[PDB]
Amino acid sequence: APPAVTISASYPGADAKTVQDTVTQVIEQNMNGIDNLMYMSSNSDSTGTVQITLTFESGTDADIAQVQVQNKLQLAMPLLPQEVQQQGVSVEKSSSSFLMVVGVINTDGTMTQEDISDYVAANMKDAISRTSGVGDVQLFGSQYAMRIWMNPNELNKFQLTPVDVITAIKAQNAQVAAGQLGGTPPVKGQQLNASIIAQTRLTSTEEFGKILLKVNQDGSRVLLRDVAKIELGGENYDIIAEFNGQPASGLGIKLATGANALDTAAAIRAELAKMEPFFPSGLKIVYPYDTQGVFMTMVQLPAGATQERTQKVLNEVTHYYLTKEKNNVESVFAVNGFGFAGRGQNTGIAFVSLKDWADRPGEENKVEAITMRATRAFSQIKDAMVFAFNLTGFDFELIDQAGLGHEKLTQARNQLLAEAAKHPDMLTSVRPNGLEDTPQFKIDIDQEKAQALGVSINDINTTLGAAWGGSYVNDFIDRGRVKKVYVMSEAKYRMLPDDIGDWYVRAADGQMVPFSAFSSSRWEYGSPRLERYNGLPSMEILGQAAPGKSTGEAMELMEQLASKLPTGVGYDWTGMSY
Amino acid sequence: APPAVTISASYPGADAKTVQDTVTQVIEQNMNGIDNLMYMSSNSDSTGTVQITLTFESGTDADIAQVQVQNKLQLAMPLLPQEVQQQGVSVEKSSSSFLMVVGVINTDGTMTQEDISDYVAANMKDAISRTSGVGDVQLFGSQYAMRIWMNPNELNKFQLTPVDVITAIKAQNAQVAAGQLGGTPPVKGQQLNASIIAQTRLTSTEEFGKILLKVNQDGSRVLLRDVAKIELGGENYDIIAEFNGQPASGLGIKLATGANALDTAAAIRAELAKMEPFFPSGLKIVYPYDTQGVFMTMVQLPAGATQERTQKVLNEVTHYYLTKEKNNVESVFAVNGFGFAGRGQNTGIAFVSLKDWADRPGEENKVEAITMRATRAFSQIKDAMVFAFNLATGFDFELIDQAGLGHEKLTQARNQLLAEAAKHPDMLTSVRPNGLEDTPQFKIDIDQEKAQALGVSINDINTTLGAAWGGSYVNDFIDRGRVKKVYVMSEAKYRMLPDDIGDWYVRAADGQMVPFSAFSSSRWEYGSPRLERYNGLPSMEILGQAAPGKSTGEAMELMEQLASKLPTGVGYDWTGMSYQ
Amino acid sequence: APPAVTISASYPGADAKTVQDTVTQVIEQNMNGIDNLMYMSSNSDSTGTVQITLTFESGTDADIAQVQVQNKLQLAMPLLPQEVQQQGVSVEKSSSSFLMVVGVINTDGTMTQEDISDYVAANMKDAISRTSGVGDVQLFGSQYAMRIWMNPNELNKFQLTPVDVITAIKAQNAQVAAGQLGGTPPVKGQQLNASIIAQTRLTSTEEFGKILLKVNQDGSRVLLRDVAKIELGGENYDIIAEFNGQPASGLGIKLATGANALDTAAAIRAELAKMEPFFPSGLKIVYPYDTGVFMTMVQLPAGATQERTQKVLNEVTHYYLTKEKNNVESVFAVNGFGFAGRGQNTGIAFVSLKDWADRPGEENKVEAITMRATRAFSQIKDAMVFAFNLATGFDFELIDQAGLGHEKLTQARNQLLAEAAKHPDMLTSVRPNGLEDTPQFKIDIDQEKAQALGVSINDINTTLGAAWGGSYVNDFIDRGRVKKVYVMSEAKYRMLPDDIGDWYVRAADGQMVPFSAFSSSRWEYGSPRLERYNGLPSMEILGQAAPGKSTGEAMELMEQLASKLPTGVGYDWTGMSY
Amino acid sequence: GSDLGKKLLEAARAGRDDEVRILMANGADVNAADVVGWTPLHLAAYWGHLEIVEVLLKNGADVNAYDTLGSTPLHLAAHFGHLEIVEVLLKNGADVNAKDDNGITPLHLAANRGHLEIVEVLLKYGADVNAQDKFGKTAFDISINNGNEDLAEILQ
Ligand SMILES: C=CC(=O)Nc1ccc(CCSc2nc(N3C[C@H](C)O[C@@H](C)C3)c3c(c2C#N)CC(C)(C)OC3)cc1
Repeated sequence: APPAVTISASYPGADAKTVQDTVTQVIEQNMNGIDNLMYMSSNSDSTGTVQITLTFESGTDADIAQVQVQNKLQLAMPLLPQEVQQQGVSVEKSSSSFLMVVGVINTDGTMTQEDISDYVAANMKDAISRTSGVGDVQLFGSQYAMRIWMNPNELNKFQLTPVDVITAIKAQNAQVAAGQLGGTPPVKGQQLNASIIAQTRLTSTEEFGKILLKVNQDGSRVLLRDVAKIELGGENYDIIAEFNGQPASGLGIKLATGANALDTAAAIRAELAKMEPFFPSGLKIVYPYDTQGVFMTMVQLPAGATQERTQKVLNEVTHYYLTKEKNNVESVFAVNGFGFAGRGQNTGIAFVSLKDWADRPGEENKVEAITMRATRAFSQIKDAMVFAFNLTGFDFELIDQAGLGHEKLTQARNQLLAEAAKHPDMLTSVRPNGLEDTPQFKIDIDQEKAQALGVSINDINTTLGAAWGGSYVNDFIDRGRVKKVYVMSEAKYRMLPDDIGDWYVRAADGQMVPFSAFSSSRWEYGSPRLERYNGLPSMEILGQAAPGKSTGEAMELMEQLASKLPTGVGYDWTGMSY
Repeated sequence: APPAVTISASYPGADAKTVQDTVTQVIEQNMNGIDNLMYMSSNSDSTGTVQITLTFESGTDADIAQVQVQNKLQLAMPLLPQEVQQQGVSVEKSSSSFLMVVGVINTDGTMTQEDISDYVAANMKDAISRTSGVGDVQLFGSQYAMRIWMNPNELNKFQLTPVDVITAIKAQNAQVAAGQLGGTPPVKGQQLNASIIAQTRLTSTEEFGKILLKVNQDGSRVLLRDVAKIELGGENYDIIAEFNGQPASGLGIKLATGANALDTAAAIRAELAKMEPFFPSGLKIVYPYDTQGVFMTMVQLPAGATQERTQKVLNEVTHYYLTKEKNNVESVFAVNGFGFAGRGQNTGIAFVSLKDWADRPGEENKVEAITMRATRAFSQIKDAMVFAFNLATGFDFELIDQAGLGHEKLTQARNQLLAEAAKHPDMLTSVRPNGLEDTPQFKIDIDQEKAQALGVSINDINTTLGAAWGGSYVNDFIDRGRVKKVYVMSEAKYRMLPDDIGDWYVRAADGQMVPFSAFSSSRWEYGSPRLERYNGLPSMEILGQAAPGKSTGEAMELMEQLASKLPTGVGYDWTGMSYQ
Repeated sequence: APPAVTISASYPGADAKTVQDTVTQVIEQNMNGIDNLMYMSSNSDSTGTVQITLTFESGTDADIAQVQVQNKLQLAMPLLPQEVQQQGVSVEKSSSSFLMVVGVINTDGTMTQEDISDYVAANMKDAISRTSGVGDVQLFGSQYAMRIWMNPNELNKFQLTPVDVITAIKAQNAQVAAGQLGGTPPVKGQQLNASIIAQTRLTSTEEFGKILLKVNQDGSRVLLRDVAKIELGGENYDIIAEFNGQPASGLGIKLATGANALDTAAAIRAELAKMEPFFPSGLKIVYPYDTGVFMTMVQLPAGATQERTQKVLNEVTHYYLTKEKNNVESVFAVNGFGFAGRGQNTGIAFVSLKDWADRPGEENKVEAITMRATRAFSQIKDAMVFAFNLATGFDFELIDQAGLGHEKLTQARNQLLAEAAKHPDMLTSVRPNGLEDTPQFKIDIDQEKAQALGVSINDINTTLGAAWGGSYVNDFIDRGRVKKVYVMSEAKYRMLPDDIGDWYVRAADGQMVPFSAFSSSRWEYGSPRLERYNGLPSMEILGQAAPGKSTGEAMELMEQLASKLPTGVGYDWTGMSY
Repeated sequence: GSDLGKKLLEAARAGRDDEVRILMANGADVNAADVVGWTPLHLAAYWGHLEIVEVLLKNGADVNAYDTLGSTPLHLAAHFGHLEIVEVLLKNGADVNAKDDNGITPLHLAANRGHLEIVEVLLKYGADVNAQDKFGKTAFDISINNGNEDLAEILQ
């Protein structure tokens, strides 16, 4: 297969466009001088996430490709936002599919989905990640961060903002290098040498709670716990898993390009056997997907769909396997928020494990027939593509060649899709692989009004972003492990448009000014996922030859249809069609 | 030739010494513990550029050489100035010379040289740069940036400085992460989920011009267009190219170490075939140098020479090929500002392309005779070193400062060796520096005590000086969907003469506008516009020939005898053709 | 021997926990996706040093290993403190040992080890680096730094702090881009073109001494030399080396993979002969080790100083140079270095024997020499002193598996060691490989008092850190060579707890406030050397089988003893025992 | 002074109960101080070695020895939650209100670390509940700042 190297990076609280224009383009522009690159593609998403896939000529040493890529990326790191650099950019040489899934449950229900995910992140993942042959490890959940959930009413009452909270966290959850008594070079006759220990990282919600934000003029004290609820909670909240219906986390593991599937799986098991004896009580490993005897089910809702509606479709998928197919199905491991090659509120995947082959006698209880029956049973689910499959028509890219922009590239894509629908004898299921634009909330900061009041733009933009998107402040130590500290609004003050007006910002004169005084907003449409292909804006189209027609005849028609599109719009074949 | 890895960096508005001492030395000190390394050299230039060349033993794996050089560079990366890091430091494994040139012109004349260069940089360069076997791609021109050309009279009229301009641009050409409504974790039962979209990058001169710098006491507004002119313009203006005397741009393409030349040129032609159908009207590719059929003409004036003076010599060369060699020469692609030596204002190059073998019958009409005659015709041109040639018994000598003597004494020592070698015509022909001579520079001393007394800060002083006369990369913007740079700089007419220093104001802590003249003094002095280094020490490269019949070995042996009488602290080594 | 890669980093003025929790953990957490890794170990110590050693499977290519490690480290660089990034984080193949160690000494009493280290760095090391067959070369010392040694009494006299010193040096030892007259694009017809040259880096103590800190209100100047003494000195002062009692530097030279040992050694000697005519007076080259050297360990108690260690090494040296004058060529005494711990209370004497053929009879062979030395040195009070020459031992890692913390893991370690001593039948010399906790000086900053007074906590922490720990400010040019500038307190103002209160910080309102107004302190214990194994906190334990028992049998008991430790404590075998 | 003094600090430090008998018997200075002014009684108090504390007091160890920063073995036992040692020190005459250089008392330290059983014993033996440190803070203030209601209940 052609080897692929994957770059992943993250910008908390950024929309697709922000990610694309401060990150994706910058990295793309600096991927020169790398040998044997066939093509490059990328997604920039409204989860704050970028994935760039660099696919190499057949026969390329994946070692060398990874290194060349990493080295180029390294020289581009200084061009990226501080917020992205500090999340840590990853580069991987792996299969896109999963080798295995390690599931983790609590048989005594002593631990929630959230506790289990943190246990896994904090105690299991790193060692699994360092195992040889492990190309990519996906956590089905999030590690804990110290979460500071801010309250705008309490902030405003004490004339504070998230800037003051952030400032105080960096000053009071600090790790200070303070030198030594009797340190070198010393005076003559020194008898004593000892390290000086000043501030050290905080370790608990207790300690973060007593961060002293200010002393009032009457001598009283405003602590962090007075403007915020303080708790361990995920770095993010987007991925939730279940195993046969019960709370779960896990590791989805992908095989490093060129590694041995069996040796890697065995090494992963040997490493899990080192960790089991020190598990808290109730914790238990299950094995829901080991690559015949397994298959997956994909769940794609249209963009705009929440966690809750994706959950409901997954419950129906899970239900079906646990009721209608219970004689053939041993387990279902279901992940809400992670997709075949995506991550969003609108997607999910179920990993399905069958009983022993010998106990499923008959052609109708073999994997092919099972997956096919499941596909039929889910085909009539409302507003979701839901299909079961084990782990070929055409793969087309429509390309913006002349700075046309997203809106016009969308119009052109639609013109081509509409023309392709008028040839049902040659083309079947000609569709976008990506996502449709959705409503978004466009807020305009009045620069004149901010200046007339003495409100600083930086304070406004930090207040908005930290409250509504969350901000990674610095690190702390949770049971001896380094982990992140995040400041964000408590859920109920960031749900609705009118909530914007309850956030206040302090002017240079010390007056609190509500966000309503310097902003205005309107609804508009934009993209939750911007795609690019060899450095240019793109839209991936999938489809196939109609029955009794060759793949090549169908491709030829796509090219004819493509030649009638508006000026500036080209195309290319990629993937299976290259 | 043996394989070379090259490191390049850029520091806009930096002089050669600043480049050497903030960038080159810091990188050079980590260049050790690298396998099969023969030698290291570098130039630090007053164009703000540094190039370090690391040359490896024959047979070295170039992937591994590049990897090991880069891994040592990474040690110096966080000690480099932020202004250098942000330009994108590069590490390449290429042949030193061009495989081909891709020329671009507009047959309708509806696009200037500036537009063509931008079109090439924005729509063509990157894909070529990613093609396998492309070692180095060099743009003959510059991508557009958003240019804010400041006026100091207007800035002072509203008590503003370039610092207020830079600040205003960072704040209002901004790309903000603003989160979501209804984001996770939600209040359970939430239906509405929508991204919040706040400020986004500016995309046009119109948007930059309405940037708000201040509200006065009377409620009037000062916009950025009120203190600056605003246009699309090159990141720099140093490289201008021509095809048969028409406005042109282009890509010069060097082959990656060990790559197949045929396959690589084909992949480049295939990649151009994808771009061609989306060109705006008039735009055309031309092929002015394919690798005999072709040759180059180097043009090197002495340091201090402006663009104007280099153009005049290029015009004489171009004139010669289009008038005298009319029946032989198909095209001339001439580049002003870029030569063999890298990049500079006093340098240029012509790539010449001949008609078909079989339209040039006769021995006087072959590449060697043509080159011979062209060189002969140019030999008479004064204040210029103009040579025609088509790609050996000489030597490559390095004079090295081995005792901290410094640049001025190393020059004195170079001169002593050059004058002494000039008395031995029987053994040595044309012994000459390969480098540049010192030129007048404008030395300005900031009086710290005055600055402190007036309440003017040193950072404000240096930014105002640097932004105005050197230019400053502030942040990025989006031009026709592509990320591009934003630069502030003085409009030309305010940064041309020494007295213009006095018209730039800095704002004090107490609100007062203080002219530059109140806290600075200046004088003329000499310094270097290209500082060289060999294996990490100051150096001056000297070239020459064995005299007729006498061997290289005998010429080197003399050069070593002369080198032995030079002042204490001055040594030497042999590089390039002389190393073996 | 399996190939090994070592990551070395440095955090000046940092304690072991500060280094572990801001560097070591962060680097460990990014050591994923590396092929063929067997295990990873690390030390983080009170000198501000972390060493992370990655050991790979036998027959792994060491260059590939090095490069993969290095790329992961380099992507994690922005996650590290700036102060650590600025020292450089090196990734080197560490499994190969030395071809030769070359001492550079001064015999006529005119040069310090710092003076010698500078000469070597600027005149010798690079030519040795380019010599035929040479791989890595390590300088045992540094090039000069410009040392600014601050005086707190004069700083307070003029209402200044170290922050002001640091700010002034960044401002007045600077070199920035000032642009040109007549630069492009010009007014057409421009004739003048000239670079503008503004401030340039400082070159000398004289120039640093004239740095203007401030103009007083009566119009007098405070210059840097009025608050500080100014000298060229070392970057670091943790080590003091002598060769037969005289100041010494050196070079540690490794053979390039594939090259010839004997040709390379001769090529180095030849190259050092070329340099001898250019030396200053009394500089001499010695060859203490070159392809019969033995060592003497010196270990003083908790909290012992450099000077006290020196005294003992001086007795060790005098013993060998008198009582073994017939047998000993040299003693190279390294104060501040050991193999299982750096620090003011350790050192090591490298003893070079005269040729085999000049030491006839068994009395004058290594083995009898080392016994005599051990017998004589065992009557040194206040130190442990052991002479030694460098299939029986074992290598055990005790592992914190459940977030126990250092205190609890020590108690578990003591339980294991106390049990192993109850079985002298099976086990002998079962001991920690590392160090014990020691007194450290804990200073708490009072945030309320600092806020009431208007004293900024960054001013507090920079004042403490820069004075007592030292700070790398920026770079200067010494005789055309770029070098570092360090600020730190003069020795006599950073020796003892009382000196803390002589340091003043400037409040928001311009009043000077002593450290004692907003701080309190106490003695406590903590670790001068934290260990980790496969990314978990760990304690290495060495031992051996009792006479007439197999190493296999000894291991069996250690494992069985290990099964009875508190909940959450695990173990692993490493090194010779893997 | 004495080599046995030093050895006694080391064995008290490391919990070696038997080696502390043998060194006392041989004349080791029970009030030998290391370089930070810690006596065997400090070390035994900090590392929670009950039997060693008892053996040292019985051999005349100074119950109110202070270190170079004014801190007493009771300060250390109180801060590190060693209840049974706090009771023994207090029975042998430990000054329940001893203040260190910062004006910190054993009650402040017990209180700051939420060692309730110890706070009670300290108040039992006459610990001053309104004792201020150099910043004005009482054990009550500490309880409010750490938001430990259980400890606040006890000090009203
Ligand atoms: C900061 C100043 C400074 O370090 N000075 C300073 C000056 C000179 C020296 C050299 C002392 S001589 C010496 N040093 C060694 N070291 C290498 C080690 C990896 O770090 C050094 C610490 C000590 C070794 C050997 C010798 C010998 N002979 C022999 C073998 C068996 C090969 O083991 C290593 C060391 C330190």
